[PDB]
Amino acid sequence: GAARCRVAS
Amino acid sequence: VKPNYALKFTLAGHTKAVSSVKFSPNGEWLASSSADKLIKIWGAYDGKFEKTISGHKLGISDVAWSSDSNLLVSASDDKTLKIWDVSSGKCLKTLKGHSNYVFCCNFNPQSNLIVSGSFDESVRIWDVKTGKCLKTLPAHSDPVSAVHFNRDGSLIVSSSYDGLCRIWDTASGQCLKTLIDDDNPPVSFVKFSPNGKYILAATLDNTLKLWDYSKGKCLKTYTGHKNEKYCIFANFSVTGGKWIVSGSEDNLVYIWNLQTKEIVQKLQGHTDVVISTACHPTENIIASAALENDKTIKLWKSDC
Repeated sequence: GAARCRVAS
Repeated sequence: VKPNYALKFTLAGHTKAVSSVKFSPNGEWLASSSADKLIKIWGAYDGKFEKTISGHKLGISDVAWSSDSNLLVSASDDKTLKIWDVSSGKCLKTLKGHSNYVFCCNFNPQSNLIVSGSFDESVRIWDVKTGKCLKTLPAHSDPVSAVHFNRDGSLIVSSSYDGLCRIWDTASGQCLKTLIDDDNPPVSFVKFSPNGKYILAATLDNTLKLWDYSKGKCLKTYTGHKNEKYCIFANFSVTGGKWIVSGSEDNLVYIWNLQTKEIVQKLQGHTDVVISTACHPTENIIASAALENDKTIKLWKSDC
């Protein structure tokens, strides 16, 4: 994936 | 006066979520980056697929054009940035030195520098010609969500999940200003206004704010959309009426009147979070792009 397409964990 | 943006094209081809779309300064192209590790180039006016640019080993969160429309820079989970020649598709330089995901990037107007922000909490300034890192700013205490040069390149604005926006002197790397606001919710996006006097900042409390960073005063707020989770791009639309444009986590594009802050249009048709929007430099055209359940780019056109 890509960081921008994920939520903060 | 309200716009009448209508869907004209849907651009398929990315195999994972889009991360961002940007129009080339000369208006000819749209560049898209995706979690699928690829950049794609499209005709800005007809959506015609033009080419695929590859080489990053992990997904890409951001992509930006040089002022002459000839180069791109991309920011990837593989901890590098890449500088690409658009006409040939070749990777001209790989920018190494971040220790975690690179999240955001931008050229300065001169296009001899690149600014980047990363999960490693740093902002880096890179020499375009050599690909070398000129400066590492300990900019923030959490991931850097956005970085943008001002209109003459003397300033950089950065935003972070630490709740801060910071203005930096490009030449020295020194911090000129820290903007804090309320209880400092994560700042998910920032950019300068076209005249350089303001910054538009998104926070993960469903809010956009127009700031005179020069005085530290919030001039406008834009609300009614959903933004609690993702770093969604916002824009100034200046080709017709003066709008603010943003994606939203309810799958819509929102358009606000800049002065009155009223919503003037909501663009429906994406089937997932609209992670990214861009405004065409000369025509009333919006590009929008969405996450995993959609993976498409849409081009919308308006009479004003």
